[PDB]
Amino acid sequence: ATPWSGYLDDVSAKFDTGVDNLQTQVTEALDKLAAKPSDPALLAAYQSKLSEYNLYRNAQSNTVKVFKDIDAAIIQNFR
Amino acid sequence: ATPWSGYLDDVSAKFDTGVDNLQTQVTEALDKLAAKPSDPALLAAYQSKLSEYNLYRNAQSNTVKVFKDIDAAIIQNFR
Amino acid sequence: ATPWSGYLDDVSAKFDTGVDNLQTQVTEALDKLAAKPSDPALLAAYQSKLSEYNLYRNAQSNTVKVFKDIDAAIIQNFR
Amino acid sequence: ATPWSGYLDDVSAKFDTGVDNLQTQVTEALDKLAAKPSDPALLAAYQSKLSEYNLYRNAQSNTVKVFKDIDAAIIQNFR
Amino acid sequence: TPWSGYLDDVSAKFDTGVDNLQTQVTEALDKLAAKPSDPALLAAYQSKLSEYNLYRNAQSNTVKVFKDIDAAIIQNFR
Amino acid sequence: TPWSGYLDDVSAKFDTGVDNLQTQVTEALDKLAAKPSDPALLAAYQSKLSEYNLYRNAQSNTVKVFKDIDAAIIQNFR
Amino acid sequence: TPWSGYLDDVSAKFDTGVDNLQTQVTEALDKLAAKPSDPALLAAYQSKLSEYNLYRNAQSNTVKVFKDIDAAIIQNFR
Amino acid sequence: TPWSGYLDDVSAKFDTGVDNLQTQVTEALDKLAAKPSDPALLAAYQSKLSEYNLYRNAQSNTVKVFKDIDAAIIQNFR
Amino acid sequence: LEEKKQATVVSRPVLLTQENVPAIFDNNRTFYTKLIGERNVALEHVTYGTMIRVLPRFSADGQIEMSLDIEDGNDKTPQSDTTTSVDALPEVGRTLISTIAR
Amino acid sequence: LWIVDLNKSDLERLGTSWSGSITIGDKLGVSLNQSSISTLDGSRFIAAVNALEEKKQATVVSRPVLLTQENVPAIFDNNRTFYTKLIGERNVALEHVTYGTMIRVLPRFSADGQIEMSLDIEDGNDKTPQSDTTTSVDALPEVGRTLISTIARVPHGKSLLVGGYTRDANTDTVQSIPFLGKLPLIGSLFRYSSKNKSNVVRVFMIEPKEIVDPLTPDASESVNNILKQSGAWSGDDKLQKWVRVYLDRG
Amino acid sequence: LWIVDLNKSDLERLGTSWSGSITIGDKLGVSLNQSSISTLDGSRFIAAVNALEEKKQATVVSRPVLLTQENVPAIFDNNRTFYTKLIGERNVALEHVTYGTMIRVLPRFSADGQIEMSLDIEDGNDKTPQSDTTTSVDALPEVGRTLISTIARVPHGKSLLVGGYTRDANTDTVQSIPFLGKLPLIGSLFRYSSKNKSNVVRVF
Amino acid sequence: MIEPKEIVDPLTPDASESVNNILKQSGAWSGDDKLQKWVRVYLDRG
Amino acid sequence: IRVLPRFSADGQIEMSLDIEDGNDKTPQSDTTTSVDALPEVGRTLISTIAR
Repeated sequence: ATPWSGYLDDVSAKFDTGVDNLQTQVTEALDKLAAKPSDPALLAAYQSKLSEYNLYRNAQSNTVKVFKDIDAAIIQNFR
Repeated sequence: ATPWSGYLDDVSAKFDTGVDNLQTQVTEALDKLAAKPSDPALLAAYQSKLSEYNLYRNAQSNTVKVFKDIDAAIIQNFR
Repeated sequence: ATPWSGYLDDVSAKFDTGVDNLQTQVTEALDKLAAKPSDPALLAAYQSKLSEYNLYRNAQSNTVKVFKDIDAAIIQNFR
Repeated sequence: ATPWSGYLDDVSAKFDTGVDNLQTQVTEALDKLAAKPSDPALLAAYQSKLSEYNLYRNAQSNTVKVFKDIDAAIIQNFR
Repeated sequence: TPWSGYLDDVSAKFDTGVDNLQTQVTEALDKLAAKPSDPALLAAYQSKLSEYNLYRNAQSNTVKVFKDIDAAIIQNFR
Repeated sequence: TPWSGYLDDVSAKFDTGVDNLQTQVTEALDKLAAKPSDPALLAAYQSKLSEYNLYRNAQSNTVKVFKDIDAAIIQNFR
Repeated sequence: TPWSGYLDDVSAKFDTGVDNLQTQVTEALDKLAAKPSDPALLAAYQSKLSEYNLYRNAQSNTVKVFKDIDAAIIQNFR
Repeated sequence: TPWSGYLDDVSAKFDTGVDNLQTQVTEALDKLAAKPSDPALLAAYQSKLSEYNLYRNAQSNTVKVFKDIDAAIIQNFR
Repeated sequence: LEEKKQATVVSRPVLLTQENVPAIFDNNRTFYTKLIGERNVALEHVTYGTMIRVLPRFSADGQIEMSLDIEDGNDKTPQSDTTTSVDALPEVGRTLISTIAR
Repeated sequence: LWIVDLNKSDLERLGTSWSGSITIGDKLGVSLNQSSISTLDGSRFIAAVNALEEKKQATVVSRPVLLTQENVPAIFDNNRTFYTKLIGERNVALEHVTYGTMIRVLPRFSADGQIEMSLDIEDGNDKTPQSDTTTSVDALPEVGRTLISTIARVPHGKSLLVGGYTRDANTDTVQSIPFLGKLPLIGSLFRYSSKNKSNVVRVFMIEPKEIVDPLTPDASESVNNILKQSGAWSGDDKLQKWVRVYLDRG
Repeated sequence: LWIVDLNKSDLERLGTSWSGSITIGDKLGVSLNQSSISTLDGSRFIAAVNALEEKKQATVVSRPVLLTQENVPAIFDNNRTFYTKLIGERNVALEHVTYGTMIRVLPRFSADGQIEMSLDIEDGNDKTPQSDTTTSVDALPEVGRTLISTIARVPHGKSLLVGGYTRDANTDTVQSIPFLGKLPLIGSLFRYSSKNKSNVVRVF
Repeated sequence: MIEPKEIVDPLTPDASESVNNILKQSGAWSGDDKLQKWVRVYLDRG
Repeated sequence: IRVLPRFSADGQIEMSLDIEDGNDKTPQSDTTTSVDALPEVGRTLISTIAR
């Protein structure tokens, strides 16, 4: 069957599909800067990409926990 | 469509489109001067070009860092 | 049609309607500074504007969180 | 005339008559601050007022809950 | 007449402690601005601005600590 | 409306304190450019450029210090 | 009625230490200006200017070191 | 004697450790202010003031580490 | 220095309802004024707004009885930064009324 | 439903302000209308001159239409944004404004041949523009934010005024130097004057009708005219006809 | 279902603005509309001139199709995007806009051969978050974001207009110097003027 | 001050008339357009 | 001042009274003119019955 995916999965995936290609841009810019570590253009590019990536992963992981804490709070009242 | 670009990308690129041609003018002057190192009219040109390029790259990187901190401080409060 | 706003929305809006014009002043400053980065008259102004923007955003977020936790603590005692 | 009020209401209301004006001070302090969110004399004041407000609300709710549990535990013995 | 809490008392002790520093820093800054390079104005201003920075730090940290000592007791009523 | 913050009101002090230096510097340079070998002009320009340098340093250092005083207080709300 | 901190005291110690140097320098320059070509005047001014420069430096570096200590103690309250 | 806690004992061990630094550092200043341009004086003051700096920082950091041990134990009585 | 000042403002809201049916009317608007000097870059603004709640009744005497709640004014503004806007946009109070009349 | 907004305004500012300073003997300083210390070379005055006049007129009309059945509640809602573009037009800064409207209604048919309706109307410009220069205000007209809820009944095919607002204001101000403001030949040099006038009208009118007969000409038959007249028409492509045939008609 | 949008625009700007400063032997300084003097002796005034005219028109037509069985509810949903290159083509990212449309329906057959349907329709261009190039708006026409929910019944093969909107507006402004703007031969040097006219129609 | 009135009769002229007059007098009018008429007919004619 | 009056049959008046008065304790007096110009008065509280 198609792989089962829940509501937290949905919320998480919205970020991955929201950032079209960042996930690979940050790999290419690394292979470049590594090929020529002393060019300021390559440095100035990589600084930006790595910042954007760091912020994306933080906002994702915090939002998933905020939702998990609501669901866990409601389920406690079924008793 | 165009490679995905975030807010920081769109800030960094503003400088590049601000200094329309400096990136070329620096290499141009550098080659002209390397052709005849002992010419004062060339030296007096390249001093100015290189000073401009230094100030530009520096102020760019500082501004991108400040806009990373402003975001991280907000994201932390979601949780 | 028009947004429902809660209470936290009112708190955030007090800041947004407090700094009447800063939101755009910052952008104009950046545009001209990026046009001519080597002018200390532009630089001296942009430094101030950017700092004011940083403080504004930071205070706004910290405030909202405090009200969130007061409400959460009151709600918990209903059970 | 005046609406009916129980013992728990008399307890809740004691705190409100105790803090004569805090409810207003906390609002006006915020509007002063938000008009100029970068003055340390306004910030140091607001920090104090907001802390006082927090402790006030949080003590009020816990006291009301303890008196509820005392009464529910007496009524449980009528049967 | 207005209501002032315990934290307001703690904070106010600093304000009434540093009697005049709030005015001293303002006038020293205007006197400097009138002649931005005079060794005596620079030497005065460096002192007053430093004393101001330390005053505002000590005040805000103290009020924070007391807030946490209170919240830790209120939590146990529950 | 010309909305200005606290840091803005600080910075503006120096701009109004150095009444005319901004124009004076430009003019001194404008004339000196026409006759670089006049010492009566070189001596003028050395002083004006010194004044300018010191003014821009003092201004940006003071603004930086007040930013840290504010950020430190804001941090303690939590 | 003045108000003085601890950094104020430290700073003022140097001022009350060097009894008159601030007037001495100004008068030595005053007379030198009238006759820039005199060796005895030049030799006197060369000394006073140096004493003054070292005085102002040692003052500002000490005041900074103390500020840096206090700022590190207050940090540990929180 | 007044009541003194365990953190007070720990704090005081330092003060009683450095028997005389507390005043040596002041006398050194009083002397150096008399002739700020004596290298024999400067070489001494640099040392005394460095020692004072390290002393105060070690003191505060130690106190804080013991505060956080005690707080962590007290938390679990509940 | 000698100065004189005069100002005058009139507002007239109108609302349609039926007997015994409660009704609400609510509006606010922003006004802008260009501010000379500063290369004429400057602009100022203010917000006025009004709200009305009403409940009409018909007497046998042919008189009409109204239960009324009115709130009106300019928003309080600690922000005022210039002369000419305070010279060009009137202040008006912040006012609340609740009553019955016939 | 018809919504109409009309606006007129006239502004004038004219005159001068004076201030300055003098030093005498280097021993007495004198200054005139200065809130600040002075550099004592003296003999320094300023006359700030302002002179401007302006007139403005604006008008906006909007009319939504909604079809419903008897006793069935219905809702209509529509946002729209408008842009303006400024000299230096290559540079990326459009000013913009957003207007939006919504209507919720419940119709009832009376035996008398009258339509009775329960109404909400919510309409206006959004509260939070970010205009920095006047260009946006002179280009794009502000309108209030307005909310109405009520019940009304109107004879068939007639029309009715549900709500409206009018505002009128005037302002005058004059300043002068107490002795010089009255000099016979130059007194006008020492005066400042300003005047403002404003008038605003806003109204809401409702006009219901019973719908018995469908549209004539057919929708498609009109669309085919519009498309051709506009030249948007492209049904000529031998390639698209192959499938358009299935959609365009049976 | 037929969706049709039409839009016309006329714009003009024309005239001048003035300011400057004067000095008299460092005796007196005067500024005209300026808050600081140039230290100039009645020299370097500044005049700013504007002269521009524009006209624009846009037409958009859209038509969805959906097959359903009697008494069975159905949904149709489409989302699509369009791009524009720009001049100064050395390096100018593609501007783009996204249109989207959704329809829910439930058809009922009358005894008289009429068809009755419960409808919910939602169509529009998505809002641009904050700012866009002046050229994009030229190439890609703005349309609203509209939502309708109603019941209608129609004779067989005929058609009905379920909802629509129209907006019409005009504006004019003139600025001038109180006495010079009234001179017979040169007032036009001391007047500035602007006009704006708009007309929009939308129907379903 | 407050001033109520009973309403028994509709508007006269009709809204469609007064609005049209305002439109034409302000030059805002657009019904002259050869193209929009194809649609506006449905709204104004029905 | 807070009061509650009772009429006596003799025509006397009896009042339950609470009074407090004074300066608020914010000592601005850092400079000689302050104390010279502004009188200190004590902070005082009374509560009693009198007829």
